[PDB]
Amino acid sequence: SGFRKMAFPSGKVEGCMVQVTCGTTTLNGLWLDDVVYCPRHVICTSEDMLNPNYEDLLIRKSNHNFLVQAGNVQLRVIGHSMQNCVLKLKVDTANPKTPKYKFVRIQPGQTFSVLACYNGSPSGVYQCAMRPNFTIKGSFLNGSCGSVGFNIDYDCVSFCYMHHMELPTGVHAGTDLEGNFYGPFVDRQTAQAAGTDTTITVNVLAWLYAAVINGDRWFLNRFTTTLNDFNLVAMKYNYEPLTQDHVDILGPLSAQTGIAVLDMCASLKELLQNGMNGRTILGSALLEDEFTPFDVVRQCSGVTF
Amino acid sequence: SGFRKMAFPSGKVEGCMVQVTCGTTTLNGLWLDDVVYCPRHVICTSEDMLNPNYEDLLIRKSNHNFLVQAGNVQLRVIGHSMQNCVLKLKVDTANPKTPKYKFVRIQPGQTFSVLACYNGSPSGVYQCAMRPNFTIKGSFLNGSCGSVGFNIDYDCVSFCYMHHMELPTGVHAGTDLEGNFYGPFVDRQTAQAAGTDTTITVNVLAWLYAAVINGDRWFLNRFTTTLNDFNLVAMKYNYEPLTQDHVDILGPLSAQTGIAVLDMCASLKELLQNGMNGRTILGSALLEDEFTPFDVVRQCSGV
Ligand SMILES: O=C(c1ccccn1)c1ccc2ccccc2n1
Ligand SMILES: [Cl-]
Ligand code: NA
Ligand code: NA
Repeated sequence: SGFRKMAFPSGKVEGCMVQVTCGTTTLNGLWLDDVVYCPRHVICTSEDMLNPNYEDLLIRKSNHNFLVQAGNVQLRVIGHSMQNCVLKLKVDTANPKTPKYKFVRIQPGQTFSVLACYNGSPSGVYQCAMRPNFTIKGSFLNGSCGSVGFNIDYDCVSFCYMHHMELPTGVHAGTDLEGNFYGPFVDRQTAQAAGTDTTITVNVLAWLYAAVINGDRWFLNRFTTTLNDFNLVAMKYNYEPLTQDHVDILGPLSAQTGIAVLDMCASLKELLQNGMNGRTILGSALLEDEFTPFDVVRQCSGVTF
Repeated sequence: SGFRKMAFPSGKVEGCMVQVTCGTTTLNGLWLDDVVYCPRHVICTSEDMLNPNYEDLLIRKSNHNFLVQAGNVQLRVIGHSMQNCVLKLKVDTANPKTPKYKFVRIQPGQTFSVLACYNGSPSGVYQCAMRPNFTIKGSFLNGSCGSVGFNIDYDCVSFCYMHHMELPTGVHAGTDLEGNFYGPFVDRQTAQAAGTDTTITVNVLAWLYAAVINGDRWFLNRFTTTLNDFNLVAMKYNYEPLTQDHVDILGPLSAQTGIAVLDMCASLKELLQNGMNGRTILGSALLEDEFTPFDVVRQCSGV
């Protein structure tokens, strides 16, 4: 029993984190095969960052301007190039700890584990959802850039996130490992803001199913609803639309618990309109939306890596 | 900035997790140097659930009755002994991935990471706290016994928990790595129940300090309190007593934020009286008690 916000075991990724220094800036890099990946803004001074011309900044750099340390072992950089907002440093040694991995780009509402790193050293791991406004509600201090986000699927690590910056509201923004930002952001010191966020409806439903599996069922009711009726309510409450594919994805949990998605949607409708009335669900007084349906199945089944 | 329940990176512990089989029972072991540690109840049969005589059950076992598998490799068990409620299987290979480590017994309120494991392989990592009633609120399925809890400090893993059992309320009970249970529990299936659980007050206070550090001040007030008046009120909400040791521990965060410890105590008293009135603190609509003072300073300031 029990239900916790749970990250993937991070060992396969820890073996890949290195320290990258350029000039006065030190941040983290991801060492896979013979390439170290990191944010291209590593090459900027603070005044460069105001309006950077990255290709121009980069051509002046020599390989020896990139100091890469793996543990207390220096790595020799033998080439450098940029892909979108990610710098690729070719090194002379393949990482012997390179795991089976892919680069994947995730969709808003999907979750992943963040391995928060400083000076190349893994320091903490936690689970994040990609918000509908393409930010993540992370915990990152100065020096955390280049920390990465990932899932594990069988024995394959899927890297989906690299950390780049903090927005003025304290939420976080970055790229996939191919250097494409999640969200309408740019790697520049300039006024940027997250759009108004919304709640991940399919994830809330998944978490209600988690609650039921764990014995927490006071919110269940006799009613059901329609997708159209439910989505009208969800729109009212800044909840993402529930689509037919979401319903299909929850199918397993609907068959396992006896509560159909639209049956549970009627529970969620009533929670939105009437609140929780002093009660909690899995120890929370808020509706939790950072567990996907797969997260709930995986945790309530004990899948391993 | 930001504030999240964060776990230690699990790799140093993943490299120590093995599978231990005795008879039809399989659970997890911790392999450090040439010893595998696991719950002694791995030797129980279905007849031995209520009143096992572990000394009598163990003397009947041979080394080859213990099957220990590290990844794809079988380890040879060359000796075995019992320490309190933990079994120590000597093996013929030192684990080449053994980290710098120590065994530490923790006090209630302390936090640690759990690497939930099944069949010797890691499933996930999460953060939790030793409750005042010496249980933990874990996430554990059948087969998770022998999963461990730990902190990491620089490069050194401090093992503080190993999982033995789930109580009827769905909370979890276990031992330190010397095999001594946390709390009044025993590794028997006889009726056992945790004491009533209370909120870890010093940790709530630390978390309020974390909220101020991250820029939230809405819950502060102009009042202070004596320590005794604070405890008299807080106990009525099933909060643990706040001791002078706790006030001292909160000294650093008090200085950092400029809010005296008993001033923050008065803010907490008002929150208990008022609720949140639809607001949140660091993303929660409830007061959070599974961040220690040490945790808050680490998460907000780093090393
Ligand atoms: O919050 C932290 C944490 C991590 C694991 C378990 C509990 N808490 C944290 C945050 C930033 C850090 C930076 C450098 C070193 C350690 C750090 N730890
Ligand atoms: Cl302690
Ligand atoms: Na219903
Ligand atoms: Na293993």
